[PDB]
Amino acid sequence: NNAIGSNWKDVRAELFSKEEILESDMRVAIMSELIEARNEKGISQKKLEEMSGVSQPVIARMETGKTSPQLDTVLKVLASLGKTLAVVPLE
Amino acid sequence: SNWKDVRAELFSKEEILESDMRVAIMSELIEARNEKGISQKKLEEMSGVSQPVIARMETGKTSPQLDTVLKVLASLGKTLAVVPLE
Amino acid sequence: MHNIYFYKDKNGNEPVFDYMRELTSKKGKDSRIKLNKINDYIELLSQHGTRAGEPYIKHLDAEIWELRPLRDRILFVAWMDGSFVLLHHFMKRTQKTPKREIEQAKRELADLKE
Amino acid sequence: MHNIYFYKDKNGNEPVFDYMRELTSKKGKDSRIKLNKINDYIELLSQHGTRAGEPYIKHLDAEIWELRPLRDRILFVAWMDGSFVLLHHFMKRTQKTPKREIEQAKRELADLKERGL
Repeated sequence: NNAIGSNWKDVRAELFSKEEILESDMRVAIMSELIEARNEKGISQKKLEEMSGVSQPVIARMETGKTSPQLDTVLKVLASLGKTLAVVPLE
Repeated sequence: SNWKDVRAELFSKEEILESDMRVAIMSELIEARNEKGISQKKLEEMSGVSQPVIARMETGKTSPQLDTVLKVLASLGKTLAVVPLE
Repeated sequence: MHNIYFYKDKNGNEPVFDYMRELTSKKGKDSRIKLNKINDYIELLSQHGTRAGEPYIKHLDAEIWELRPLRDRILFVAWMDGSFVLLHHFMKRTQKTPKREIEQAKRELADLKE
Repeated sequence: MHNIYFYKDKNGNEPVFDYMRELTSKKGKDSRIKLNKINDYIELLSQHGTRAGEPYIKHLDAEIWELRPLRDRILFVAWMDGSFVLLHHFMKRTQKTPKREIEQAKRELADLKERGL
């Protein structure tokens, strides 16, 4: 076409530090487990405040809030979604 | 007796997963201060994390922030990834 | 996995990419919070298409959608096998979507054919 | 890599743990932050052995390993391994801490002795 512009993969990299990328891929990857929960597994997030004892608002800031979670909260949550976090080699 | 077995009896899936995590960050911090030779000030240098925030990482303390944890690891060339059960 | 393209206009400037480097341009934790939130949501649109659901995406009118990071609103469209085009950007001031913004997206989807 | 066993006393009946118990009796975690402790440092063993270990895992004197940040603890390990585990914990004053508990340190290899016959 013409008035069809940059690919995102190129605009992401002109504008973000590879670590601001890495911070994000991860944010994103978490949002992504809560999306599966909602649409695929069928777990309302009120049901996951019960399975994990994390408060409903704490869970939804993983999707909507301005700041990053402390660590445990994420473990707890992923853990009922049946996932953990692992340390792996960078790239 | 055996460790795995009396871990599972004084703990179960529960806070083992926050230990297994805390222990894994301890390792990369230890393995970095020992095997590579990388100091904790030069860790503040490469990562921008307040080194107190770093030192409270290595000790159990209570859990640090997803972000802070990822810059430190980043700059030892490691990251967190999400992975399945068992 | 789903490619995304910024709409370039006639002049040719990408308006959604114009707004982003202006987020970049400035300091303040708020600049970064926004900009991070946006960088999250487009990455989530890229990997998930529209089966992201809410809160990241509402359908609006016809083939115009909104991506919804914090209070920015980014209109995109479905595109070729199968992919999306981010049209332009605006900040929610209302509980009812300004219809003004929607025609401006329709007009941009227009330009996109040719 | 590195399995970690536990030990044998009189009955057998060996206590070790109700340090690890009875903090199970108490209350949430100011009990269990006191002990999420070594679930960390023992876990930290069976991955590392000690390469590393220290800072934290220790030595004071003789034949030697192990342990924590905070109040406290233990001077513990035997050579036929990877594992070890054995004796007790009981706690203190510091920073002196002792010329007498490095013979309630050992007070030990009576343990790695003919107790490992």
